[PDB]
Amino acid sequence: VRRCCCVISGGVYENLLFFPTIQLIKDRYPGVQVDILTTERGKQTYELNKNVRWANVYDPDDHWPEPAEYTDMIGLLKGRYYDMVLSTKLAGLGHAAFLFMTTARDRVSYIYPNVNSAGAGLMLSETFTAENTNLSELGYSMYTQMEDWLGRPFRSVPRTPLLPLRVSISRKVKEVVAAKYRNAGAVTGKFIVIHGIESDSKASMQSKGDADSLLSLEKWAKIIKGVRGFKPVFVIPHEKERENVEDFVGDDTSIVFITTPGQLAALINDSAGVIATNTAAIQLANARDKPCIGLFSSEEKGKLFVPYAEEKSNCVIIASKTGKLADIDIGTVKNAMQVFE
Amino acid sequence: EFITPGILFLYIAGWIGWVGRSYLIAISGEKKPAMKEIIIDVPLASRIIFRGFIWPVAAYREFLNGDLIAKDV
Amino acid sequence: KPPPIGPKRGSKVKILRRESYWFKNVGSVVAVDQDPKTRYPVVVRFAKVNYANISTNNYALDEVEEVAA
Amino acid sequence: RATWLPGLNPPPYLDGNLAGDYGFDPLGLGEDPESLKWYVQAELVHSRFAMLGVAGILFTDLLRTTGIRNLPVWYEAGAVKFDFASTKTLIVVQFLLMGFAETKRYMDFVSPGSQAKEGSFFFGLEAALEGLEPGYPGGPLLNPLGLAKDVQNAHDWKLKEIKNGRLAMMAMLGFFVQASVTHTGPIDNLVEHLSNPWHKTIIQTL
Amino acid sequence: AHWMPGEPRPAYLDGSAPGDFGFDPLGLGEVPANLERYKESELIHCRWAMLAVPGILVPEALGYGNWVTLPTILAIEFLAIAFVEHQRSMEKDPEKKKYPGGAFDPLGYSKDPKKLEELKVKEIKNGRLALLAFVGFCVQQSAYPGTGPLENLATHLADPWHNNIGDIVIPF
Amino acid sequence: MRDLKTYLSVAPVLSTLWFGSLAGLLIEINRLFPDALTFPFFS
Ligand code: CLA
Ligand SMILES: CC1=C(/C=C/C(C)=C/C=C/C(C)=C\C=C\C=C(C)\C=C\C=C(C)\C=C\C2=C(C)CCCC2(C)C)C(C)(C)CCC1
Repeated sequence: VRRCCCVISGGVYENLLFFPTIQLIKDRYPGVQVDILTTERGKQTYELNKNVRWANVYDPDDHWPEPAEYTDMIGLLKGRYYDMVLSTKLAGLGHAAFLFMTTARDRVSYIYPNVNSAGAGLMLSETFTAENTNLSELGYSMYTQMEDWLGRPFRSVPRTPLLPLRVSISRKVKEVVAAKYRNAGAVTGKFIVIHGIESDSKASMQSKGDADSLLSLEKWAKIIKGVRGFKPVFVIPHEKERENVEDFVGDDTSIVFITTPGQLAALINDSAGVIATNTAAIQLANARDKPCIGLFSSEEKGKLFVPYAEEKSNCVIIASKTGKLADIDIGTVKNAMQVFE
Repeated sequence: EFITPGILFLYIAGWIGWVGRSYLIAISGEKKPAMKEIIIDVPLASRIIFRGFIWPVAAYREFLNGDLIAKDV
Repeated sequence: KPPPIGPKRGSKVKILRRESYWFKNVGSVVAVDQDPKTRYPVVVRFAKVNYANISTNNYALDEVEEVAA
Repeated sequence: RATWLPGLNPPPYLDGNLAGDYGFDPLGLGEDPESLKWYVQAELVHSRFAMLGVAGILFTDLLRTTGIRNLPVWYEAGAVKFDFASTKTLIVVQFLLMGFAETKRYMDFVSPGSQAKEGSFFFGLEAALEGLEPGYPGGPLLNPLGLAKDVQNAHDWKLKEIKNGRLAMMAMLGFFVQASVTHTGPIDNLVEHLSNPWHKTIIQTL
Repeated sequence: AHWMPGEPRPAYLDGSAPGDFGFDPLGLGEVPANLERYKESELIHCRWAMLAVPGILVPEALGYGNWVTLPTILAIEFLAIAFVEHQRSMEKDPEKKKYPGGAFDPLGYSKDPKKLEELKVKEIKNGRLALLAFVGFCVQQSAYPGTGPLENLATHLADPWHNNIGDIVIPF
Repeated sequence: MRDLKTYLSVAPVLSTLWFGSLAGLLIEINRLFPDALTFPFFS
């Protein structure tokens, strides 16, 4: 192939985890101008990719889009003259016809376990039935079918990981986030980012399959009282959380307002510690070798979203003993003291 | 002459039988059920007295589910 | 054995005796004579009386069978 | 929740997670659970047929009374002799086709995986009959648009369905009795009510 | 491999038998001996009906006999057929009672077992179809007294949406 | 009184109440709809 789309869905987190798949694609065929037809807040991840070409905004899960917009995007994908679709939108006919109207050589999608996925095999060269119908709930990997078929042993090795989630920031986002925490009282090497705050905001970057993923504030007040201050910067998803956090944990506690995942990875890259819950920030911390802890609401969910905690040897995983995101708040402080210094 | 009033009969007759049967089953889980056959529990029956309106379907399901006819044990 | 030999006190039991009034009817074991020489130890208490206005009778261990409920 | 008359608790054998529950079962028909499942599928099919019926009656009578098309009265509509086909053939054709439909629906209700697995040939379409749910078959044949791809988390759509369908069934009983003691169409009875409402009701029929 | 996909197949017929689709809703073939006798009688009824139907439509296409004395033709019939039927009754091997082979199987169709099974499936399918066709002949001659089967097919092909079964099945 | 209603619910008192109500029903039907041998509605 030379031109390849991606009709990925979900938001920040699902499109973030697709970066080893894109690196797999460019590792498979030498020069590919990969495109992305994602939802909003999916484009914002694609500063961190150094591989791709357009990265539009479409919201593929709309299911009754604007017919002007729908016809325009069908014709746009026709005018870009692709060779491979790689949907992972998890839909069948109706959307298989959408991938079929693109003049594509290799129509690839995901397919429901249910019925809304019949008649799709007619219009797809790969079927790739998935699980749970809530595809982010499958965990970190989510694409082992698509990873194992893209690059089957036909001439050489698959090479299905290449040190998965190598995100990369540029100098411009580094300078603007440097100004954003330099407005706070942080030093460019010695601070700790969080990105876990109980909120009602779509900049939380969580998942589609996780519900109770974001930790509270008075629980967080206990966590931030139990921990020594290594300048913990606080990453709010919206400005209405600023005064709320300053009411709970204090006025001296620095708050950095970040809603962009590229800005969030730039804030990771200057940090020295990460106390993220199950958001994009765990994977961004595992990118560029930052020591994370990775809070979760379940040990099993933590294994599904981090299967590589034994590999990086810094992301010492902590979850809740029950479900419902209520952990011990003690031993996590202990190994936060252990690994961050 | 016969068939429409025959259905009209059988509908009422099965009403009688079905409310009586559901009443006897209702009092069956009592300490001394016989006193409820003497002293008719009018609230219970009155809550059941209209439950025989739907006897041709409830009885059919109790026959399919196995609740119409008792088992020997 | 000194431990109980028959059903438990309260175990609803069925009668396999063909000559009893409560044949193929359930009961309620109220006692079991643990003496290992009596022939009909199982003292049952039924809900409805017999023709002699009696609700209780002794039964054997082989003339009795507990239900799955 | 609001269960069909305040002052009464809903029965404990039905509550919440069902299409428009509201706890109305005073006569203990959904007491047995499999009976309730059968009755749910019965209700859905009844309500959908009744909705098609109310549409096919109200639309035809809007065309008739106003005078757009010379269609017959719903009451006297069955004895229309069609040129290309006869009613004696149409009853048999309906029997065949709706048997292939309803027996398939049934064999899915008793065995959801059926009609799509093995030797279930319907012109090679053994995939659109996946079912996905009791009473909500889905698939490219049955929901081409797929407004509710999901069906467990589609409580608004199923609630709209069942409420509109209960109301359509009640309106069909209206069509049955209202036009057996008045011998006119529904729209005729409506405009009879909307001229003098306090002088043309059921009890104004002497 | 099922007459109505979805119905639970009974335990006594599951696909192994040559013509098994699990159609025993009345439970006639519960016991094995009656089942074996039934499949024997089924094959025999099938073969007689498949002998019959080409002896109906072929006289009707050319001869138009409508498929409509006693004390000699009856005697010769009984003599010729009772001998064969009792000689058939004198076999005890059941798979040889259904499928004798030997002096009944020339041309070597029974030489390969997989094609033998497939051809047994073919026999039983065509035979059930022919039994249905003969019952159709009989009831179409009962409803329409003086018409032929191919005559009725012409009646259907003339105006199929007006000359069909419905005229007899409902009073109107 | 609870015991008076317990007695009114007894089998003979409730039986005569039920059959008096029923008999009044059938009586008033055979006065309003007398001399009936055939059900003429949808006949
Ligand atoms: C068992 C044998 C027998 C039979 C079959 C009859 C039959 C009859 N007798 Mg004779 N009779 C008998 C024994 C018998 N009698 C004996 C033993 C005596 C001496 C005690 C008499 C003395 C006698 C007299 C003196 C008279 C009769 C009369 C009658 C007629 C009564 C019609 C009537 O008013 O009902 C109408 C129906 C009812 C009263 C029942 C109404 C039920 C209610 C309304 C519930 C139904 C509605 C419900 C809600 C369901 C609707 C459907 C929907 C909601 C689901 C009928 C022909 C009378 C007559 O007219 O003779 C011809 C008459 O004058 N009989
Ligand atoms: C049509 C008709 C006729 C005839 C008929 C017949 C012949 C019938 C038969 C029938 C039969 C042969 C039947 C059988 C049955 C059996 C059984 C076995 C049953 C059972 C049942 C039950 C068990 C029920 C119960 C109940 C109910 C539901 C009601 C109430 C309650 C109770 C619980 C009692 C004539 C011509 C004369 C006249 C006209 C009409």
